[PDB]
Amino acid sequence: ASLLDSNFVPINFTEFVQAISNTYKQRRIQFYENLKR
Amino acid sequence: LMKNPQQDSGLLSNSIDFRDQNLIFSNSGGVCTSSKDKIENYPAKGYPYKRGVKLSFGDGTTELEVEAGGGDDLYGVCSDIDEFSGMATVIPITNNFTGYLTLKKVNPGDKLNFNQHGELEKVKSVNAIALSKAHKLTEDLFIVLASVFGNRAI
Amino acid sequence: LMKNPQQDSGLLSNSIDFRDQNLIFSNSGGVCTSSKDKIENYPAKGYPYKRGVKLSFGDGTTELEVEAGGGDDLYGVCSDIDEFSGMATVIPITNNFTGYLTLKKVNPGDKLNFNQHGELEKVKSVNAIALSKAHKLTEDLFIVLASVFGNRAI
Amino acid sequence: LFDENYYAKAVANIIGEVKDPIMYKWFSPDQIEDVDLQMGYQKTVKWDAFLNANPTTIANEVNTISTIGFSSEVVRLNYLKLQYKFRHLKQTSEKFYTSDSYIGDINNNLLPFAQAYKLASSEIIKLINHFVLTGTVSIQKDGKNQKRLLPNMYGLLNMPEQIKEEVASGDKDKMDKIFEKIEAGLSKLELGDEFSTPMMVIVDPATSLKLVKPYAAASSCEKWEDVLIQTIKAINNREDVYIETSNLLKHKILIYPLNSELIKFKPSKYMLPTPNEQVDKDSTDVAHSYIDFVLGGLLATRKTILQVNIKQS
Amino acid sequence: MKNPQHDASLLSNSNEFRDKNVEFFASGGTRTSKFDKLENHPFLGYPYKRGVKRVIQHYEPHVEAGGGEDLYGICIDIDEFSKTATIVPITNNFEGYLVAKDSTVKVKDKLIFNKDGALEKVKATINATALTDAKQISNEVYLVKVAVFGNK
Repeated sequence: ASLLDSNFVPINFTEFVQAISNTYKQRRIQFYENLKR
Repeated sequence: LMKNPQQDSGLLSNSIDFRDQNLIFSNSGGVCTSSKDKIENYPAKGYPYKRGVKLSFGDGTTELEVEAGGGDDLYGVCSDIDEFSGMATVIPITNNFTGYLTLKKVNPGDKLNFNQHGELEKVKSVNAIALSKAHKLTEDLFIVLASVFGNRAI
Repeated sequence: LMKNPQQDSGLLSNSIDFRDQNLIFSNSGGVCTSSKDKIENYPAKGYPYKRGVKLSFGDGTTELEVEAGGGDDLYGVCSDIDEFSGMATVIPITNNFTGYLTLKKVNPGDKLNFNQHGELEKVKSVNAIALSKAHKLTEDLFIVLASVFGNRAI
Repeated sequence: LFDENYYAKAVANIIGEVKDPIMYKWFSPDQIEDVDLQMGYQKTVKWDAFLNANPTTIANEVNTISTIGFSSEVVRLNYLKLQYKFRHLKQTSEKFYTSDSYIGDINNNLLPFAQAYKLASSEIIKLINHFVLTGTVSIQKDGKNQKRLLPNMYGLLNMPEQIKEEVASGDKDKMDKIFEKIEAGLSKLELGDEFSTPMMVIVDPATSLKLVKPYAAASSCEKWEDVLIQTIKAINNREDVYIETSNLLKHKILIYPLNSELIKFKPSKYMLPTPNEQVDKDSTDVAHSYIDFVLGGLLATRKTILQVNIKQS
Repeated sequence: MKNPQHDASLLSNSNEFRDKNVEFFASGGTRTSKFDKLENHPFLGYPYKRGVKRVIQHYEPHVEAGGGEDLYGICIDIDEFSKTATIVPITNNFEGYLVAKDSTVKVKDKLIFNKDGALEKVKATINATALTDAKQISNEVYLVKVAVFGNK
């Protein structure tokens, strides 16, 4: 469950916060994939 | 000598660091604020922004106002102002405040008081303690971070 | 005041070198230990760790204890402490010992004696000889390698 | 939730416009692992052995033998929960401040919730980057009036038990002297059997300027930067060496390996800014919101970070 | 420290409801308003249930037990892990159990915070009124119920 997935519909603020954390983690992984030292 | 003077320019200013960026005259309110703080507003006479204020009475044709003053007539601290309506936002002296106030033209821990113009000055009857040194904004404009936490016995 | 470091370490120890890795307060026992050494335990009164101890008696309701001390009351040296049960491991003065002991706030070959607080000091009643120079652990705590072999004459 | 909570909906819509932290470039992907702990501590145990005296010669009869001692160390990582508050316009009050060009009050510095949240999150991320690099929290350029943190909360620049070198004030413009100190620190580094790893060097702009002058008659082809890369490749088993420049640093050089065994960052999964459910509402157009973040989680081995400080006295 | 009941030798009996609240773990106030201002500050020492003062030294200012003309507020709760103290500013009134100096404090007595942050019988500097007699909990720990309502 991440904010990147548009089909994700949070029910409560706890799920929303969890989705925010997952979004940050996925963005970090994507940044390391895109980065080319 | 206004809170947020407005002027267009041909160039954008550059921000380099996130530190020492709150030391501007436009920064209103308190540096650390509680949701239970009591806030009032009054018609402003003069320009009492970031100064201690007193209740001033006219001929009775108009309502009472607040003007920059201190001493034994201190009523509160003017933390914000709206220039369109001439409204001064006042924190009563019964509520503690922590923020930048105008200082008379001083080191952390020094005891301060309010002069006749509402400016802070080094020492009486009010708990006012400086938390930093004076910061010069204009030739006659100095601001200091301070904590005001009530009155004093004698 | 504790056998193991009270403060949890902020880093991971580097396990590379093998030299000068034993000058720590957590080094219990002796540098040279014999399998025929007589070892006792006693209820601990205070923190006599790495200190000379004496027998302390009370009203008689409870059994005797051991506390840091020396002089004519020296009974043994405390080489280990179990904190959970308050048990002090004592090596009797009739058994020779070689290890790191607390030094009063000294060069190899110096003759030492135990003071009223169980600390070794440069010299009478007890045969103790320092085998190294004082190593500073805390600003008030020093340890010295020493050999204690019985009680001398006169 | 998005039907009832406009602020949550706005945060979801605007969260993608906040840029990634720059501290991600200072680590490798394997060196970052999240922990589910908002506030508290994490404990690890390590065991070590040491020799107490010279070994004992076995000849004839003897029963007094030299001993080998053991010790245990408990490493603890503390995490702290911090919060900011910011003022903004109430949702229903925007239409009375929607100018043609923008939305918001210019005179009183009031912004809509989305823009205010984005700007505040960016500033908080800058603060987090500064903490992770230097290990201090302050809003003054002087660096004074620091926030009192818990123990066992360190950054790359103040981690204790690491190699520190100092370049004298009179030699602050001599690249040869600076690089001599760098050589001394590189020699004193102790990477053990984890030496075959890439290395990272973080420098300040002045040092970056000095690194491009020719090596010294000065060498025609090679530069001081090339000499530094070769020197580091000497100790890292000729692995990759990455050089980064940061404006946060001032006259300081930081060299450390990009290996998870020696240095590892275990941030809380809630380290980056997260909105709070509580919103202060009133009878006016001004509302207040809160942002939470978590600080702490850097773990390093002793004598694996080289910190060179060029005194500008 | 703050919770001396975590070293209990036996289970407590919870049938009675009278004389059950005069304890050192009763953090906060007896009567609390939703609009009471609470400020958290770093502390050095043990300021729990005592008057506190601000100490400025480089680190941010911290609070420690104190009183007299240096009185800033009252500490009502502590987080030990973060070493942080919750303080009610002296501009806000308070009713609750606070540390007293000795056991000679009686009802209706006017009280003053001393240099250690303890309440002692008496001009004065603040308005503080004892609502109960001093009650002993430890051999050197006395708590008294007090209404603190500003400065004289």
